[PDB]
Amino acid sequence: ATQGVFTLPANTRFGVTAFANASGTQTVNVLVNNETAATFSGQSTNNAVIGTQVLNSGSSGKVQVQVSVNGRPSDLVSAQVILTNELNFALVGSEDGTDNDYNDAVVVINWPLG
Amino acid sequence: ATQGVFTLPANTRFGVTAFANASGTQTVNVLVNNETAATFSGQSTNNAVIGTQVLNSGSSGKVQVQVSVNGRPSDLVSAQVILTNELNFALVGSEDGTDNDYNDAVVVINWPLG
Amino acid sequence: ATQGVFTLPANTRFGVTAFANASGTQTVNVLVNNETAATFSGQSTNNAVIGTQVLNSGSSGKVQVQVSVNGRPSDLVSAQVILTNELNFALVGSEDGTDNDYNDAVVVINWPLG
Amino acid sequence: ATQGVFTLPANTRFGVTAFANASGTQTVNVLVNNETAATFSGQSTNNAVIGTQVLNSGSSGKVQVQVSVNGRPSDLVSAQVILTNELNFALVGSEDGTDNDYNDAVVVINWPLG
Ligand SMILES: CO[C@@H]1O[C@@H](C)[C@@H](O)[C@@H](O)[C@@H]1O
Ligand SMILES: CO[C@@H]1O[C@@H](C)[C@@H](O)[C@@H](O)[C@@H]1O
Ligand SMILES: CO[C@@H]1O[C@@H](C)[C@@H](O)[C@@H](O)[C@@H]1O
Ligand SMILES: C[C@@H]1O[C@@H](O)[C@@H](O)[C@H](O)[C@@H]1O
Ligand SMILES: [Ca+2]
Ligand SMILES: [Ca+2]
Ligand SMILES: [Ca+2]
Ligand SMILES: [Ca+2]
Ligand SMILES: [Ca+2]
Ligand SMILES: [Ca+2]
Ligand SMILES: [Ca+2]
Ligand SMILES: [Ca+2]
Repeated sequence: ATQGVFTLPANTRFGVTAFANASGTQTVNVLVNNETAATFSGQSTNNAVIGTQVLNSGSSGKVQVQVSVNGRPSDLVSAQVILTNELNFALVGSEDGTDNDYNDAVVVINWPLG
Repeated sequence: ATQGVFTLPANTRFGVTAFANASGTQTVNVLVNNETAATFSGQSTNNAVIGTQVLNSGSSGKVQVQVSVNGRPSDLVSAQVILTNELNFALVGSEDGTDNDYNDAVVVINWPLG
Repeated sequence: ATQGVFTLPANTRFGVTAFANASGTQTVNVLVNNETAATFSGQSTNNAVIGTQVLNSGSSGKVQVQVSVNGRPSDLVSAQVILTNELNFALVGSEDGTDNDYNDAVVVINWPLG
Repeated sequence: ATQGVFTLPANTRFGVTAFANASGTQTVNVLVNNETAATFSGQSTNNAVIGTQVLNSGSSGKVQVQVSVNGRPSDLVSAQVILTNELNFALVGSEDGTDNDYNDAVVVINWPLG
């Protein structure tokens, strides 16, 4: 099934944070309404925060995470969890290889902020 | 119910990252086997990362997050989610005041790394 | 934090299903817009499905789960998970005693249906 | 990503319950250590319970859920959620058609019991 695609409340600020855990350079692209809004790149096998940014969900609320390693798309997993009916996390894992740890790039989206 | 307490696989490296969304300084303590292993503090109303670190779960695997603001422990909410039976997230939200947004300090624990 | 309260899409059918795992008779009450819409009850230490029902979330979409044992309110834990941005589960555990297994009555809410 | 595969604690009872929301008969197979341990069949567009059972996770703790409709394997989505470090839910959705509602057979696994 489609993964790494979330519908947020419209015109709402959210945080997006990417972590790396692989030998190869991870490229994370965050798209809002089908247009790239942040990009982070880096290599780490120690969960380096390769980028964090505050974005606005815009008119559509559509947020999509894509991950690649030197041009090759990684396979994604994702889900959303809501705590106390108020606190939202959208979670992405990605796999660039064969070991299926799905941690090669890890992306966490959180809202609301402030 | 108890919140902010997670059993990790023993002797496993994990990532812990905290964000702030509140007027007051957040202090985040991360305990491993009931001893403080990391402490983060900072202030942001824009989801700033107030700390990130890699720790080991130790012999017991017992990890606990506690949050203090303005001299008092915040009310916690938490859950653990596992994606594709491989990728683990331990998620914590906290409330230091009256509005119940639960985002005042947000803590993300992830494993495995590497 | 408040637990057992979920905001569902307005005017939308959902399934609610309750399981029992305790020596005492569980009573599960499902409130829609602050009014009892369903009540399930039974006694099992083997996950008996003490009730299942389809309800409509109504104009507000507010849904609350309350559990009691021998006329005493059980402590609740809850969260909502969303799969592939489309499939929703609202999850409730409850504790009636001292062992903190939180499985004494378990309630699963699922939408959409059809 | 592989979906509908869960590692449970070894030799532990768990509940498995399946619901149907589709025009076609859903067949749900539950495998423990790669051997079929339960099979549920049924048809409903109203979230009817097509089966419920308690099974033992065995020496491996490997549990896999498979869903088919008239012999055709359904695409799965899944996750595991743990509340208060105690109560576990393994959640599965499936899609047999083109509408991607992923509720055609919904499977809920829960543990511990008792
Ligand atoms: C070559 O494999 C890549 O790098 C390794 C060090 C591991 O992080 C593995 O998960 C990843 O897919
Ligand atoms: C008396 O304690 C109650 O019954 C027992 C059989 C257990 O299921 C326990 O979790 C429950 O709280
Ligand atoms: C033919 O399509 C199947 O039956 C319909 C009644 C819907 O439940 C749909 O989601 C399902 O895939
Ligand atoms: C700016 C405000 O600061 C504190 O009062 C928080 O509890 C609120 O949620 C908000 O972040
Ligand atoms: Ca990998
Ligand atoms: Ca890796
Ligand atoms: Ca607050
Ligand atoms: Ca706040
Ligand atoms: Ca109990
Ligand atoms: Ca019990
Ligand atoms: Ca369908
Ligand atoms: Ca359907």
